Amino acid sequence: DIYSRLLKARIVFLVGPVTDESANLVVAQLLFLESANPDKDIFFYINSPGGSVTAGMSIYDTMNFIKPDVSTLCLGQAASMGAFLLSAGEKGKRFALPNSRIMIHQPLISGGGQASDIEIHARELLKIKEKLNRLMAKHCDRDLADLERDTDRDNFMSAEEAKEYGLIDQILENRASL
Amino acid sequence: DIYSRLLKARIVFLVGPVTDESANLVVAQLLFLESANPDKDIFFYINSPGGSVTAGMSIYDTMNFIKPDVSTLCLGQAASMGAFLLSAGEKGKRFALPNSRIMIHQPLIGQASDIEIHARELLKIKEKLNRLMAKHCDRDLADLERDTDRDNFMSAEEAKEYGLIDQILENR
Amino acid sequence: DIYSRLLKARIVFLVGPVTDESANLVVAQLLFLESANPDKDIFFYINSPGGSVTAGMSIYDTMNFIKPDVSTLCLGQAASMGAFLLSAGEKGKRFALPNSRIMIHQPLISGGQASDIEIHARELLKIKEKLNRLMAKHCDRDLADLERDTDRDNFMSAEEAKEYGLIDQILENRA
Amino acid sequence: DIYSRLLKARIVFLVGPVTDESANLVVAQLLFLESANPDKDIFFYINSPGGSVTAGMSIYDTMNFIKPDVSTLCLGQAASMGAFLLSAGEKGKRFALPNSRIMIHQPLIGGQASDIEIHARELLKIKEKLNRLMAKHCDRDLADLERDTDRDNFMSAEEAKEYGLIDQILENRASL
Amino acid sequence: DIYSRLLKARIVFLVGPVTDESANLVVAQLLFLESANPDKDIFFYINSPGGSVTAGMSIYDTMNFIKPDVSTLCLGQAASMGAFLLSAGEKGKRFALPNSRIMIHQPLISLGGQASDIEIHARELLKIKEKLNRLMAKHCDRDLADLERDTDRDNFMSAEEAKEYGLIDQILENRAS
Amino acid sequence: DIYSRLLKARIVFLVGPVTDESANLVVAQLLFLESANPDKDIFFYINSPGGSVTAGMSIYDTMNFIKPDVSTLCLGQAASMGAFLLSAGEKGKRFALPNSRIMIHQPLIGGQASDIEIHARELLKIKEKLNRLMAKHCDRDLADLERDTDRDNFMSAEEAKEYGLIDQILENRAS
Amino acid sequence: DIYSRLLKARIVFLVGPVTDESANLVVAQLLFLESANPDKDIFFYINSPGGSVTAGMSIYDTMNFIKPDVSTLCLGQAASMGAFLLSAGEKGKRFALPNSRIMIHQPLIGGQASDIEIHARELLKIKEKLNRLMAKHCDRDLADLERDTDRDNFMSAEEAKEYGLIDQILENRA
Amino acid sequence: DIYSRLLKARIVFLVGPVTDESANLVVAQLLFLESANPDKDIFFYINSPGGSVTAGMSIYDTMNFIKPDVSTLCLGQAASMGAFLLSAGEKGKRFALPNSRIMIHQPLIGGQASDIEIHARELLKIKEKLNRLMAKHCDRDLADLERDTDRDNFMSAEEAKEYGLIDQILENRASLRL
Amino acid sequence: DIYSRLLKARIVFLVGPVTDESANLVVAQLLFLESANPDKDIFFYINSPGGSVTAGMSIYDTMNFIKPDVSTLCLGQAASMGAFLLSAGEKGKRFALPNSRIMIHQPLIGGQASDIEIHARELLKIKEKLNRLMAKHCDRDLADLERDTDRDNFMSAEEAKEYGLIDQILENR
Amino acid sequence: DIYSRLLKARIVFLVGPVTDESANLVVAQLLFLESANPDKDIFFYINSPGGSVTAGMSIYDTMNFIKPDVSTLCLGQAASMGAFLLSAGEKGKRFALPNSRIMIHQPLIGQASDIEIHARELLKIKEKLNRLMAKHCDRDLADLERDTDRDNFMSAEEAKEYGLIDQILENRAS
Amino acid sequence: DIYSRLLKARIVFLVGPVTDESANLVVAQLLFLESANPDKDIFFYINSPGGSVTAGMSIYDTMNFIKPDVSTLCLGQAASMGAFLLSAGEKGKRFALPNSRIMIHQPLISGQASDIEIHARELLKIKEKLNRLMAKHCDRDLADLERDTDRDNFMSAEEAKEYGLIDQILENRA
Repeated sequence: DIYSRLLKARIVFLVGPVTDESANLVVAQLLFLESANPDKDIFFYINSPGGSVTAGMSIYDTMNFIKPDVSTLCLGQAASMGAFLLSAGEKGKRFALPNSRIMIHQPLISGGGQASDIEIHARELLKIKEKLNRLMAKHCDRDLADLERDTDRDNFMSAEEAKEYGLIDQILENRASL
Repeated sequence: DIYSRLLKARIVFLVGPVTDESANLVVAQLLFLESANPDKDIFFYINSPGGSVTAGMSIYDTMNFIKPDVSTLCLGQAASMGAFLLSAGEKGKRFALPNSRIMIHQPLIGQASDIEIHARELLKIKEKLNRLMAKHCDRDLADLERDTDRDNFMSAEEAKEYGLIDQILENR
Repeated sequence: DIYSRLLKARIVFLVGPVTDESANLVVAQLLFLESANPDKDIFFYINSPGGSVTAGMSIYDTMNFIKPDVSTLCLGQAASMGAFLLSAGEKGKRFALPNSRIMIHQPLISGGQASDIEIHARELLKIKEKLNRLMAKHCDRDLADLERDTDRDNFMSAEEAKEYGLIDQILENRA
Repeated sequence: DIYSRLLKARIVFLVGPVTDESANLVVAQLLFLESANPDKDIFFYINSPGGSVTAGMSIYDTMNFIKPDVSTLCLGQAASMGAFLLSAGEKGKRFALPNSRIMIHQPLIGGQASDIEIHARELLKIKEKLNRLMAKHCDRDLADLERDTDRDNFMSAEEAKEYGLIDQILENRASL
Repeated sequence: DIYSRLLKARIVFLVGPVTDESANLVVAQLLFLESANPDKDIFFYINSPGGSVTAGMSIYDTMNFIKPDVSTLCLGQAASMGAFLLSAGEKGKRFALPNSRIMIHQPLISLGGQASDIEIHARELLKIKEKLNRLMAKHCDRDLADLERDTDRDNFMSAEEAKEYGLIDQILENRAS
Repeated sequence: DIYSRLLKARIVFLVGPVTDESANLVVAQLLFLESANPDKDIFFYINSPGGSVTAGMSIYDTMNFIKPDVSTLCLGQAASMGAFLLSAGEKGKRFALPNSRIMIHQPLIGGQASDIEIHARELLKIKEKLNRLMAKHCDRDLADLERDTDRDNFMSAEEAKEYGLIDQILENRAS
Repeated sequence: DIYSRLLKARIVFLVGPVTDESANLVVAQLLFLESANPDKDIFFYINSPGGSVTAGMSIYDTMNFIKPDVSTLCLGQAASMGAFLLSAGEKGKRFALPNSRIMIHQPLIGGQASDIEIHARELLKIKEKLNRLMAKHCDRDLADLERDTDRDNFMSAEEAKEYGLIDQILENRA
Repeated sequence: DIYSRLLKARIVFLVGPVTDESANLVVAQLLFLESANPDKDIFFYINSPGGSVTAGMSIYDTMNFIKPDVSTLCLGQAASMGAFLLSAGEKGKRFALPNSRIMIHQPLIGGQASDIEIHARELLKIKEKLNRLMAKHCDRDLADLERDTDRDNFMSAEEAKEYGLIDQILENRASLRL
Repeated sequence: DIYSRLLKARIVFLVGPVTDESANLVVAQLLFLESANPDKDIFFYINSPGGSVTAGMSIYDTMNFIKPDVSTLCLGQAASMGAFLLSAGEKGKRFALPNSRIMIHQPLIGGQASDIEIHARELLKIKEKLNRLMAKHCDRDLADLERDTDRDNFMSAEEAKEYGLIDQILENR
Repeated sequence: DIYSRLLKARIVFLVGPVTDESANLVVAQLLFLESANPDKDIFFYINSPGGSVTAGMSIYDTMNFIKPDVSTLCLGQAASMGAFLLSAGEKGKRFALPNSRIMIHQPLIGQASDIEIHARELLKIKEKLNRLMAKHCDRDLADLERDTDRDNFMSAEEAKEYGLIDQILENRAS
Repeated sequence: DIYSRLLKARIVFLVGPVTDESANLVVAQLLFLESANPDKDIFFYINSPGGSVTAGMSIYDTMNFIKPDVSTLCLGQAASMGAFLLSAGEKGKRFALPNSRIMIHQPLISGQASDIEIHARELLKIKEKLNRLMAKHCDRDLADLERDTDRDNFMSAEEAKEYGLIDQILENRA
């Protein structure tokens, strides 16, 4: 099948929503490629609207844990945890295609309990919000305060804007673009 | 109809869940009875599992606002906002029938910013209800915080000993 | 309407499941009839499979609170809280029609954290104990008899309910 | 309304399924008519497929309890508890219209085996009780009713008369 | 019925969501009471989470159009268009009960069509947002910029906070003004 | 009831979607008020998002048919057929409250191509007819209405006045 | 209520789909008004998209059966059985308001082939019968109605007048 | 299977709605064929009503990024993003079959006004970007594309050719001109 | 699998509704068979009630585009786009089995009037275009096809032959 | 397939809710790896919100039953039975990635007699899990009772200090 | 796949509800393993809440019918027919893991009176039959099983051992 053939070239895809099962499949491929050759770059192609924060963190920590550089490429879009993961590729090896789009924003829950429980989960959500802003600020070499303002609502960026923001390093128009 | 007739004896019922529409109907009857005679007691009979906090507050503030004493009587049960309203009747005129049951507990139910705002509001409500309940029961705020952390069921006697009602009525 | 006319004769009906709304309507009629005449019997006719325990208690406590004797009559059936209320009429004035049926049983839930489940399980067992004690009182029987006889659904004919102490007499006609 | 007006003439209807609400409404009318005049017949018109056994018993016991004779008339059909109630009218005053139909049959309906045992035994008690009462209504042997209610047993007006379930078939008021 | 009786005392209720139906019923009562006596105050009691903006405006404009002063009273809550209408009562006659709650916020849609259509409706929504902030600023005697800042997200106020904000005039515990 | 009472004052309401049922109820009130007094104005209060075109036309033609002037007042909103009817009140007696909103637009909604052709042809006839009638109501060029109804066109009270859709904005009874 | 009040003026409404219950309510009012005064016109106001053919026929036959002239008025629309009933008012007393719309068309709708044959024939009989009656109402040739009802045929008030379906368009009380 | 065999002839299909999954499968095949032979044309056959704009952009940017010319062929229809991708094939190698149909139009689709403003502006950015890119593909004025995409614009194969959207109509294996 | 085996004999099936997926699978097989041997006939067997017009056109244009003659055979039925495709086989090589049935008819299917106008015009163009192409396939007058497709027009195999839609009825070989 | 490949490196995954089916698949892999080589560590990677208590116990008892050390690694999250299983890896070989999250809490969700029986059983489970967790964390039973009364979220460092894991791994260091 | 491989070690799993199809799959594996080697033990691992009584009996009778000893192991839980099957393994070779749970209880289900009588009788026959067979499995009195299955009876591994339902609790190999 085509995706197994591209895995031979060290290409891993994240396509569609980030779930436990789609994130772990990425984690598995990353571990596989490291085992096959710990000294060669991995190319992580991302076309995703985001999804589960903890599922994305499992990918994130695996990216940082393995020895190979994980280069990231945004095709189509990288939004929310998708953009987080894109910004997390090896600095200098984070790319987007020219008509890609990036979007960043604060955490978002959809859809209970006693006030005590709501307090506990609201505090956890705000911890997540602060943690993601600090990590994103480091990825972008920007101030924490910049990320806090810029993620208050949905923030759409062109490839060029994401580059200028520090989220990616280079826009690739073709192979000559390097 | 039977409820209109009992209204002429100054009996008002809260039965079932407290909603905007059931609470306002109570408010309307309270205002009506005050207008009919501002110097005679009102008998507020409560058999309710609770419901909307803001709807209950509309009843609560109306009870305290009008001139007549509002005497409360728990029949069947008064739980959550139901128990709050029972505890809010004119002190000395808060009653339960012998096999009534009372239950008190803490409040129960977008972007992180919005969740923070609503979580804060919910905790304000929790603290406000504990402070008002402590006043109703002549108890320490810390007692109510302790005793509403989870569902706290009380017999009529336990509610009396707690300060939530004044006396248990077997018969007249 | 027919039920308002029978209310003139001091007849109150409980028909179908006991809910907050159906129980409070009974409570309202009981209070109304007491106000109309506190010295005349009320006839509480019961054809019910039961329902909410707290709703039934509101009827129960009102029955005991008002000054008129509340006579009870089982027609069709009085099951669960229905049978509880039947057994609660003024002793000597609790009746059933000859082909009525009675059924008694322990509490039954149709529908959180372990801590919360513990709290509600303890409340349910309190209710179970309380209903058995009150029923034993109504039937002039031992608490232990009611515990054993309500462990599962216990169906009684009119004649068995009389012998149990749940009702006083079976009425076949107006004699 | 038309039904209140016919109640003036001491006509009570049971139409459609017997439920707690429909049965109690009949009970209420029976008690009302007895109070209005305890010495005049009541005419109980039945077009019903049956329904709840306990709800039907509440009607049945009320019919036997009040002072007035309750005359029964089957129009359209009287099936199951409907036929039971028809057969229960004052003997000599149980009628059907010529194209009425009657049907009788045995009772027709989860948890632990213990509970299923309890409810199965109650259902069989009901079955035997209804057969005993029906046999008395029809002046027939218990064993005849057991035999004849094992499955759905449809009867014409003539067959119900010959069975003992009704007394007469009325084509117009001149029959009696 | 009880509400008709209270209408004779010139009490009008808004309870629950503001819809075309519920708003017009209020409008009808306001017009009725003005006709019955154009020189006596009307008491508009509000326990509402809000609802349709255009339906609320029909109430609002009627309140300002009729001759009687419309006094407002918040019981339970007045949120969104509910709070707008509360703030719109005759200045000096806007009240809340002590445990009432007020909430204000910017408009909220729960959009389909062509980009051109989405542009048209997004503009209209932003017009509504500015219009409500300017009217609210006038009701509260506050700067437009204060209302813009304070309605960006859900802003819950106690009765005392609503009084200090300028949204109501007094808190009534019992009749002692 | 309150609406019957306001009908004595010759006030008729259109609230919510225009349907056959809601439109005919308006028609009935208009005919009733004309019969009661053919020489006194009728006050038609409109808070509506629109609805059925044929149902609105039944109101429209009745407004023009009866002897009384029908004055219109927009409260809350008058959109689509709602705005059409508002614009159709007796010229000089068409009003809006200050925060009312008006919206106008072109018509908005299966089988064989032949049938789709027939119904598409009818819809375009309706579109022209409404633009021609609206242009007459607003004393504007047909071409202005064609251009201005191509997509949803929201107007404040003052914009609707300038457009010719209403005559005056009423803040209170001064004005 | 308002409709009872207008019934005193001999105004009867058909609004919305023609069903057994809405048609019989019209029939009842027609019989009532005839009993109240058999010598005064009845004004039958029609705003309807059509509906059940047999329900419409019950109205139709009642219109022709009672002594009073039944004048018809189309407001909003009269489509299908609605237009049939409009065309059926007393000739000379069939009206439409200026922006009314009329639409006419042929009839529009499981088992064994034998049963499908039976019901298909009945439907074609109905189609034939309605075209014949409509042609009489409009003083037109049967063949014109067959041609003109093959698909949905929308008419303005003026087109319905030239077609023969109504007699006069009323703008006002002048 | 048949599609794998046609892939060895360098034929890639886009059939039905453009989704993240269907677009990425195309991207994968394009990358595969480039790897197999970077100097041979790819034949991208399109029968699609359109779909996700970001998913289509991932295909678009990949088409422009790889070394091989991507020739496009419209069979059945190419509507919306389908027509965008058709118009994006290597100029001179964009084809349609004689009874193909093309349709172009502007983009087509909850929360606080602030959020609705953000997403409305992003949608209008997309609308302008697609009109600019389409104008470039068709060698036409931006103002022509704005005018011609305001509502659904259906084109026959010859109309699409005259518009500049395709280069030639192929009736058979003859048909090709310079 | 059986269909792959029959593909070796150059047999392609269209069965059931014509969709983008089912039409493109046919297109793919046609291209495959042309590549395997551009000089041998293809046998296109059709049992279909029709479906998407644009999906059918993709098959149609591919049939005309490839070198091999595409012979068509109607088994069971060829209705709407199914009958269109049957009529489109290489003239002289369009067949039906004796109890096959053919049906032809005109095209059969929300928003602003402007949009409804646009789509109604497109639908009538399609109707026009299909009648013209069908008239050519059948060597008949455009006006005949307009009249004969106004409503559902069912044909036996011999009626379809007489109409010009197929060339011969095959009882056996 | 990729997971079979990683199994050859002795990596077993628990991803998503713990069910009978997902737990037994883990049990099967554990038994398989023990059979393949009883003397080599197994690496149990956990990204799970929890699930069935009895299903988790089947994994737990299998972890303790087989001869190989089962090393655990939390990636993404280990909540409820997920955190229980993480805390149950061979002491000294329990790891989390730096942005992992852990959450622990008490257990979560007929006739009165039956409700009593099941409430009993649930409280037994609650005490048993607190006892076992206290052992895993080398903490007092009373600490676990206090700390699981409501949802208790921990960072990787908090879980380490709590005793739930041994080391946080940033990378292929140590 | 992993389960086929474990089958080669003579391990058979029952996981989740006992249905006709899950029970027959077990029966098939038992017959297969007997054919492969009739003289070697089979290891039947059970993590099940129970299910169909007749489906469980098909497993039960197959266990007793084949020549190999069927050793049973409870992991996670063995409830109702699950516990029945666990108790049915070769005496001396019935095991549970330390945190396994067992539950036993009487039968539980979720027409005309005649038919209800017939099925109620059959259900009570099943109830007595299961109590007799269970009493034999546990070497206990019939009257003990009747008393102890009246309502849901949860047992720890040690309680199940003391009851006679299993022979040994296995931590690791012990």
